[PDB]
Amino acid sequence: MTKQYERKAKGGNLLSAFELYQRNSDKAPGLGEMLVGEWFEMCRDYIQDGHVDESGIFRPDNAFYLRRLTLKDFRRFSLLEIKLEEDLTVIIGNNGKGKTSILYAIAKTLSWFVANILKEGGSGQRLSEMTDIKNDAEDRYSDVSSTFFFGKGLKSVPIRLSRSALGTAERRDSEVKPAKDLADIWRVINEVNTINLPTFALYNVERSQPFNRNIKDNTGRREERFDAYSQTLGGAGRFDHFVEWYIYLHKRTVSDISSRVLTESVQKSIVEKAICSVVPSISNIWVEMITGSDLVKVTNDGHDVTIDQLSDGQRVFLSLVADLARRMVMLNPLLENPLEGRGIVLIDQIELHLHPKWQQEVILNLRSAFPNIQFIITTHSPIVLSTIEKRCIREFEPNDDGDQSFLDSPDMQTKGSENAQILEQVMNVHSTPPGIAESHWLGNFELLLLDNSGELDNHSQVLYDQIKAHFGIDSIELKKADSLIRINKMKNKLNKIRAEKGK
Amino acid sequence: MRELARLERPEILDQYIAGQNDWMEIDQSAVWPKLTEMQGGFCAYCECRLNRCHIEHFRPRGKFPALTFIWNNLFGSCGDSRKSGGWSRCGIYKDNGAGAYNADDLIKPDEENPDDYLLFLTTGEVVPAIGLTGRALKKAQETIRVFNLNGDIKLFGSRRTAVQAIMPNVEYLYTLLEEFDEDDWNEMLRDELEKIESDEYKTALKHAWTF
Amino acid sequence: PVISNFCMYEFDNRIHAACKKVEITYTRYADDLTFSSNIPDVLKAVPSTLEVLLKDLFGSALRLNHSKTVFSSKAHNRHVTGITINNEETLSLGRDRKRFIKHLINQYKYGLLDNEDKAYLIGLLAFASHIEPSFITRMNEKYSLELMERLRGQR
RNA sequence: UAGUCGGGUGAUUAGCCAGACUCUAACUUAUUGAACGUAUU
Ligand SMILES: Nc1ncnc2c1ncn2[C@@H]1O[C@H](COP(=O)(O)OP(=O)(O)O)[C@@H](O)[C@H]1O
Ligand SMILES: [Zn+2]
Repeated sequence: MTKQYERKAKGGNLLSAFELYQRNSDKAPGLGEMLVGEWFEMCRDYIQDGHVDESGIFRPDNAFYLRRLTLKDFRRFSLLEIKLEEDLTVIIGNNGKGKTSILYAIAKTLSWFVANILKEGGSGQRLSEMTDIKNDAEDRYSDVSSTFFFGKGLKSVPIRLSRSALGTAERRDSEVKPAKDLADIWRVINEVNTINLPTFALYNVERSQPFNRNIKDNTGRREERFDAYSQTLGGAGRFDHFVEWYIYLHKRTVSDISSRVLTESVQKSIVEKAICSVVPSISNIWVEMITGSDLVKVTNDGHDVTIDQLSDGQRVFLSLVADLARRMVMLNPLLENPLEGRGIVLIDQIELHLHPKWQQEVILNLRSAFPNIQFIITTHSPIVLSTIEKRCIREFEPNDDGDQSFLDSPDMQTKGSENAQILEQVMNVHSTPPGIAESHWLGNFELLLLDNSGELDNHSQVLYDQIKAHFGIDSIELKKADSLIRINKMKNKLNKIRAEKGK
Repeated sequence: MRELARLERPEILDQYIAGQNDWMEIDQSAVWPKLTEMQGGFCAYCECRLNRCHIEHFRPRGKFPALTFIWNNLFGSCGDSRKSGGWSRCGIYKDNGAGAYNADDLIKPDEENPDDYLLFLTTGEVVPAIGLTGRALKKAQETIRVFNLNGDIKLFGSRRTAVQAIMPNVEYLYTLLEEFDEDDWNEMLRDELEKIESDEYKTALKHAWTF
Repeated sequence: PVISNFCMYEFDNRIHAACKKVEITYTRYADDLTFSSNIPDVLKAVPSTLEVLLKDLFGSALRLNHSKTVFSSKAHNRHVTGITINNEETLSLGRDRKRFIKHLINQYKYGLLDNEDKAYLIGLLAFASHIEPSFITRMNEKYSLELMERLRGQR
């Protein structure tokens, strides 16, 4: 009844406060109001409250992130459970272990939030009945359960996506009501008074397709605020949409002369700063209107070049960063720094097309540009892991058949560690290839010097000459070989001075 | 491996009788103090510091139930099945991974000497000792294969970078034989040897320093 | 209620028998199975046992709610069917509900509590007296015995 | 460090003070029905 809702709402419950607001609103000239001024004000303050911490970053009072994911008979997992971190989660493993499956499930879950933010009662994406159910499952259905956190007033938002296999008489339903309720809160509060909206984005392998400026009549209006949710979880961020939006911003800025200052110029400057700060090679971006087709130009290593002359790796990362910055800017109009808005971003193979030099700073740049975004990322690289804390890593055992219950962190601290150590321990990969016969030569040497008595002979000298010819003088392998030679020549002069006196 | 010396059998082991009483009944907190003095908090098969550890039966209870409550068949091994199965090394690998092995083909660190059956190269790989022929070589190879001393990259890499971490120390100490007299260099060698007792891999480092 | 209690008599019997041997105590409030143990790393193997036993007994008709399987320890909030278990191994209503009751009593002290909320507080204090009797004594100390006597039962 | 527990103060669901805990790990729920507490009786 009314009084239970009032007791919960005054205690901090967001759902009860929104229920009270909607009810009291219903009576337009009756009990309640328009901003119920108690209930609508509490809901909007819940969504909008925050403070700037000591580092100058705005922090929302009630953060939004994904707490837990359960996968039941989904692809290769019989029953898997994940405990994603609030700020960054990195999933690693061999090929075909299910990282892309996890990101796909999370994106399918977030599509319901996006759809119900866009429309009342909108329908999000659903699990496939042809490929998502485990092939050898007995039940012939799959579940994807999730729990979301939106502050102390809304600690759990459970949503379950289910699908029965093709040609099964008994069908399984999806429990998507709480996500609809949270998105209804967001949308209704936004209608009455503009509020900052969360950003949900998925960047699959489906990105990195060629980019030509073929998008003129693209139907949709890129300035319209809710265009930031269009194809946002498809896998390939709409970089053509970003180009149109950027050209629109440039036109509005150059055609112009509450404080007589254009907010389009501020948005353009924020996006420019984000793009220049995150992408290493790109230094400045602008729009050229002479040569009278619109063109976007960037400064690559001091050379002004066009947007379609970028390499695969400076264009894919630029597309990701530009799309994310555009969506964050459009969805956070009330923030001083729109990139400090909240949301969930999924990046599959963050090291894609990137040199090892760029892998050393991609995570740090992404987290500095977007500090309140919950990043859930997969990677195949020890270099990216060396820049990431141990608690953020979820590893797959090298001998998993899908029947593992809970994914875990490695036992070795990866942040600040050498790449060889992370490769050997975390990634379970030999630092030196085992299939190359030249890799066992140092060990095969040692034995020869020990098979004898620490002393060089014909075959050991042949092997040492082979190591000299292959690796070279300055190579470390010859340094260790000659160190072993010198040492064993030394522990034998010692042995000599000892057995002589020991008789 | 390292030689292991025994002590008095714990007084709770004989209170239980094999066959009638199952192993999951016993209290491990009491059998452990006696498996820690002998091992110094290090694995009996790979000499890794025991952060995740469990009681290991050298002869499996499934094949040989008779040796279930016998202080001589008890051991301290790394890994833990109770803390999830992420261990392809040592006792867990012997019971689950390797398979098709004979217990008489594995060296027992309790009684048999591991120094004369195994050699730890400075490259991080353990090979059967030089001159081993017949049953000794077969036992060494079987032990290396079954306990996965060479195998899972975690153990091999950690042991390798542990041995090569002190290679400058070995070079620097041994390059000053002629500079120092016999007694001072001898005492320096002992000082170096007795401070690797607390180090993780007991015998890899020992093989790298000594003679 | 009794039909549902009887339909899980065999499930309760088997679960209790298999669960007391590993030193885990088991209860069920007719929809909500509770397990606890002082031995670490033994509860993680229980949900699989529950699933296989449910398949053995009820087939596919009855199943666990995998989204409602919660592990907890003294590092986190611990509550069983509405009662918070303290870190002092005692039953409690939780800090938040006990501060809510304190606020209600303070409102009644100054006559800011209407009839409906007064009845709600008398009901909640009866429930609190049932669950945590020491809270009644603490409120008697804080808000005087006379005020509590005027609010609560007099005869 | 978080997070959690909650003894006190507090016109009191907030703020603060003292103390304590940490299995990879709570998310507080549902009536009129059933049982429990309480009141009439
Ligand atoms: N329906 C299914 N049943 C069983 N196995 C599946 C099913 N769908 C996918 N898989 C398996 O799951 C893996 C999918 O790979 P993926 O999730 O993309 O992993 P990664 O991120 O490591 O490349 C493959 O090994 C595939 O064989
Ligand atoms: Zn070991």
